[PDB]
Amino acid sequence: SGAIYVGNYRVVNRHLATHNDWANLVWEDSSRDLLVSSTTAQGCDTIARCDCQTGVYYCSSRRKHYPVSFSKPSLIFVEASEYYPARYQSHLMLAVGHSEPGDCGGILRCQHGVVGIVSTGGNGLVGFADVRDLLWLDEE
Ligand SMILES: CSc1cscc1CC(=O)N1CC(C(N)=O)C1
Ligand SMILES: [Zn+2]
Repeated sequence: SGAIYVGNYRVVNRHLATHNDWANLVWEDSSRDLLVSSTTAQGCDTIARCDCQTGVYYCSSRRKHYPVSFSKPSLIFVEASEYYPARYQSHLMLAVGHSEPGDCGGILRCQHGVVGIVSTGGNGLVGFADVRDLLWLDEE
């Protein structure tokens, strides 16, 4: 589990969105595994606006933050989990790192701010849904 809190937005994995998220929906995209809902309180996270390929992510199944090198956001075919079939997920970045299903939620960050959240993985992989192209998260 986990979310990004920027401005009056809450960014979560679409497959972990709650009823309150769907009832206060701003935007969702199943191909990216992302959903954004509105919040009453302002958040403290800042979104990175950069092309970093190195950063650090949080792994809840190890209670640890790991430094990683990650690929550029791309269209990557994903093994069908409990929420999606085998499929192509867009705007996904891969890195070598431990992950288990509950880890969806964990932030990947660089020196500029939040880069994305954990979304897919396995066998020492972990995939992050990028958010750096969602410029509207910084306004309104
Ligand atoms: C970090 S996800 C992961 C680590 S080991 C196996 C998995 C894969 C998994 O169970 N999925 C991916 C997620 C989705 N986006 O639907 C649900
Ligand atoms: Zn950066």
